[PDB]
Amino acid sequence: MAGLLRFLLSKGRALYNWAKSHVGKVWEWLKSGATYEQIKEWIENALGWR
Repeated sequence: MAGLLRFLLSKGRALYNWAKSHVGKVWEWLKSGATYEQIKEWIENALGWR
C-alpha cells in the first residue's frame, strides 16, 4: 500500500489528492490481492466524469 502511494505521487498530482478516499473498502481490494494497474483503472473510472 505504501509503495502504491509513492508510485501515484510520482505522477498524477490531482490523483494524489483524490487518493484521500473516505472509504477503506476501496483500498481493501489491494490487500486481498490485486495489482496497481487493475486498481487504477477502477479508480480512474470515477474521474472519468471529468
